Amino acid sequence: KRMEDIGLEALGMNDFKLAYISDTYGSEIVYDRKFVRVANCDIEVTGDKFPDPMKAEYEIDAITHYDSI
Amino acid sequence: YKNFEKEYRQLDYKVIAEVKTANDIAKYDDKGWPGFKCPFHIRGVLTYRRAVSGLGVAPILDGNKVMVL
Amino acid sequence: IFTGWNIEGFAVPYIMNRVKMILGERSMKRFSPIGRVKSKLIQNMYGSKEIYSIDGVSILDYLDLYKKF
Amino acid sequence: KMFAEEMNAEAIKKIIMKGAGSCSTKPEVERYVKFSDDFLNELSNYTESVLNSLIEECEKAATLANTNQLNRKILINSLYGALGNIHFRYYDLRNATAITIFGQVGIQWIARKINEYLNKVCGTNDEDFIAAGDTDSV
Amino acid sequence: YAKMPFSGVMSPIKTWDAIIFNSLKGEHKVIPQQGSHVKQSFPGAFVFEPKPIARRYIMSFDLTSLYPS
DNA sequence: ATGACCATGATTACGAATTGC
DNA sequence: GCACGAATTAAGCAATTCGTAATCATGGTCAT
Repeated sequence: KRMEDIGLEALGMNDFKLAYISDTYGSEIVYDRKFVRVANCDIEVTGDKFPDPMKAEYEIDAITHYDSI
Repeated sequence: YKNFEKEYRQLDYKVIAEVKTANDIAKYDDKGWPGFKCPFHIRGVLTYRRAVSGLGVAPILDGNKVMVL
Repeated sequence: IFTGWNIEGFAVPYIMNRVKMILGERSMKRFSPIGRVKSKLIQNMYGSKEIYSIDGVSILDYLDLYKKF
Repeated sequence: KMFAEEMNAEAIKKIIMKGAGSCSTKPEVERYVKFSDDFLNELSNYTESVLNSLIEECEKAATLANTNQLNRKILINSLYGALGNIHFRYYDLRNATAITIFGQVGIQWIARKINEYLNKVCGTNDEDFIAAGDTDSV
Repeated sequence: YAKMPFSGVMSPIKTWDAIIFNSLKGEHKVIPQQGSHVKQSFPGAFVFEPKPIARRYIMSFDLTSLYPS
């Protein structure tokens, strides 16, 4: 903010997440698909009125959640 | 063209009528009859409502897909 | 105070876009005494053109002054 | 690499459908490359289960190579859409206008040359041979 | 391959920013700060005009990744 | 007698307003 | 219009459809 008020370009990666990844890994990343925990969810709620995503009025009767590992 | 013109007619009315998702029926819902610049599917939905009037069956509402003939 | 007839519509933008496209932003920002030339984009009436603001000099389009006063 | 892995898949399938032998040894097998001819000859006698182990390794290698291929393709195809968004970091209107106008001019120029050459070969005159073209295909 | 957070993969703009920064930092160079420009419409895809007639014998061609080329 | 004219339905154009990639 | 933030691009015809007009095809009863 201070340098933008002056008006000079502030070079470098503004988002620091990419800076973290670039700095602390550097070399080509090797990974395995058996360690990533990817989940698949599906819902089923019994209710007379059409389901309203924001109201969250009824209870939940059927939940399914699939895990990869 | 000739033989399919023949076959289509004897086909079931529940496999040949145009499939259209019906929405915003209310603004054209004038006395249960089609409104000004009423789409084909809204007009059909209102015709259904007048036809099922007095039958006590499930009506149609905004956002319900319908099959129009 | 830096004026002219229809200035923010044809003069200010053209001069600043040309100095940016020829000399670079580091010289385009030299207009203001404080080195801050921020471009506002909207002109929401039809969303057609873009206005400019040189922090330090008060742009005052004479066309608008006549149109209003 | 994916061409390589598919040709090894075909070779191992051939090995499994002709020739077999009892080999309880499971030596390490080179990855991301093609196996040597002498090696696949000495592992030709892998009955089916040992060959199946090789088949699964080859299949997973081919799958990873294919996914890398689609990765590269999506990146290349999305580059242009990236270079035209005002919130991109290297946005420059002259660049996008240059590439788009060059695409238009190039496709129309190729159409013109095609018309000229086809008229020359067929011996006819001013017949628009081009049927329909997009920005790239014609 | 681009060294970013996962969700960014649903955003091409970030996908390239990250890869360009990685490649550029790979030889100790510096990335310019993100500036500001106008949301502007320019010429786009161009499509020929076909005469609606019948084509009997016809060939076809295409350009391998025209824009990157 | 015999159309002839006024009155009564199709037919197509245009205008105005609404989505779709 | 009031800083601060996701950047999938709005708009062109595509295609629809209803109101109304212009116009046309034809009948009802009439001057004969």
